Amino acid sequence: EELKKHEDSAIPRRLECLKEDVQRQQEREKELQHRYADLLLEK
Amino acid sequence: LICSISNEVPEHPCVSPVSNHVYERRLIEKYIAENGTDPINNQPLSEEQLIDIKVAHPIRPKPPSATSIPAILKALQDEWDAVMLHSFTLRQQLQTTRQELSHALYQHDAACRVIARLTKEVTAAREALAT
Amino acid sequence: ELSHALYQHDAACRVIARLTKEVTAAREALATL
Amino acid sequence: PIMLLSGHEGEVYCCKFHPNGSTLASAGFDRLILLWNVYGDCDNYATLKGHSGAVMELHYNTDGSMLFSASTDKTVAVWDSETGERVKRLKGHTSFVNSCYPARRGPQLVCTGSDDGTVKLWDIRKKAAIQTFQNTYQVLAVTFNDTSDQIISGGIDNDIKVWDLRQNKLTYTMRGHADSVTGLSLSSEGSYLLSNAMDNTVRVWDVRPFAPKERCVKIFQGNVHNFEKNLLRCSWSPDGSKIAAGSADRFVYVWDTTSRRILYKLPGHAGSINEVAFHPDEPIIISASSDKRLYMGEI
Amino acid sequence: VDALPYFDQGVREAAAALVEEETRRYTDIMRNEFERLAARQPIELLSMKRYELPAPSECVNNSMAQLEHQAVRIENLELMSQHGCNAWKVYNENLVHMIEHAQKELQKLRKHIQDLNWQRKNMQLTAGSKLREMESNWVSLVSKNYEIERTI
Repeated sequence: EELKKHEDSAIPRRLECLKEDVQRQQEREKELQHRYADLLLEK
Repeated sequence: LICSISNEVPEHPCVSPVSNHVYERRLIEKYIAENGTDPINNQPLSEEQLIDIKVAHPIRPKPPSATSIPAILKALQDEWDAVMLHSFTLRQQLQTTRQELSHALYQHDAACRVIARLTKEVTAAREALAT
Repeated sequence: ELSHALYQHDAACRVIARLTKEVTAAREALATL
Repeated sequence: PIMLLSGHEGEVYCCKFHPNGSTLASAGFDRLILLWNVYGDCDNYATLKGHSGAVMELHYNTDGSMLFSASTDKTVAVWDSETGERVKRLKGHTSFVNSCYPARRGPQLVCTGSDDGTVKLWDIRKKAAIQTFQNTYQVLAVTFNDTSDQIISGGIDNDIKVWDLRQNKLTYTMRGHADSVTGLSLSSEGSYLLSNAMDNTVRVWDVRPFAPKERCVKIFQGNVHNFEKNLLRCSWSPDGSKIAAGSADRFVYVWDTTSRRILYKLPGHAGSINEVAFHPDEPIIISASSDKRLYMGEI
Repeated sequence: VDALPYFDQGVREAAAALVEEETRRYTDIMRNEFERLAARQPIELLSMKRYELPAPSECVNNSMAQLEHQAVRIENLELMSQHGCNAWKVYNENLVHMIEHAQKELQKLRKHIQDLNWQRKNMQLTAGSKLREMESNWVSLVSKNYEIERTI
């Protein structure tokens, strides 16, 4: 009964951390492309 | 079928109307005079509030070797031995539960500090890979 | 209280086992890079 | 409930759900665009009038204020979803407009393809084509990436083509269809593009700055094309977990985007199915077909 | 706080040492007096060891005690034998009604205990997938960010 109540709250916090951790990783992916895209502009 | 105070099999069970639980009349009557409330739920309860219940009565077969002699000597001796050595051993069990409580909460808080210390460690190690 | 603690203690103990191995993975990764 | 909608006198080719999930838009061979209440009693209100050709494709802008309509009369109309008044006519292509897409996010843009083999980029404020990509084979389906930098075009050459707005070059070619591509669509993430083709293959392709280089990410099966040679369109679920594509065998096919198992094969239609759409919030499917009826399946 | 039990199939001795290192860093009357003394000392108070032994030729009283209790005994065995085994087997039936009630509660607890664990299982499998989704995406960036820089 107790294990259910303390666990159920910990998972949102586990996920929400990884969710924000994923958001930052997407930004580095989102910019690194643009520098590659700008290789074609100089050509 | 049992009483919810002593752990008896009651001879005159009576039920309280605030919390449905059967007690033996003598033991519930004593609690109300000590402090007028229901022992389990801590709700307001009086002697008139109780309701006596009826059942087909309880029967104990008095042993074949039953006389005034063993009942005075051997049986009554064993009853006050069994009361004495149990509650003393039960007081020993309550003392260790409080000691083993302290080892639980300390080891728990010790783990909390490890997690807090490792929460700063991990995400900054992941951040360094991002950088 | 004893039971809920001991369960939650060894439960919280598994947080460390997981955390330690990830922390460790971050080291050789960054080190070798 | 299922809910059955009726009213279109001719084949329905396309249907969409309003971005806010309050209304549906549908159109086909009749030349009328009907609006419907998603809830209540599923009532029909405004009829958009003014297309002389048949409506080949509807889209909403991301705001749900503008509804775009490619017609066989070579005109792409822009419609006001609120009043039902026509806004603009993109007169430009020399032949039938087969399909159109409106760029989400960025300043208003529209892409079209037609039987003249060209793909055109429109700024709704100019009343003139901005760029033209002469292909060589008739173009059937076209969509923008989320960055509004690239144009993705599907034709009858079995090869999905990607165009760069700045370089104006054939950037990418995708091989993997054995026959004509009839319907394209981007994932809500920008991550994946969904294609239907005569070869009866549904293929997902992943478009990324960094690409594996042979992006046949997944293949699904079940979806049949036949002698009607109807254009077939496919849609992504709001969350990218489900894939629906219409078929000519009277069944709506819905697959699991990962395991590729058929989640649903749904009947009720008498003829070929032309488009399947997902409600943007709730697991509701609008299936449009040539039997002139729509269903509102709930999952 | 979060540690998935059902999902984590793959350290206790290791984590115990790290938890150990953080621990290296950090109402009755007279009745109760004689009862606790009897239990502590481990000695029961002696009863009347007199009635049983006695001796022929103070003992005139001890003799007369044995008679009255023996007559009470023989009357106390008469009222038992009159009913006999009927009074015993009537109480034996009561003990079977008392027993079965306990094992019904053993089942009710068994069901709700497995029912709580059953709900937890689904939660573990829900998130463990979501964590798997996150890690795959994590590894994709990790190499994607590299392959972007290698080409630049």
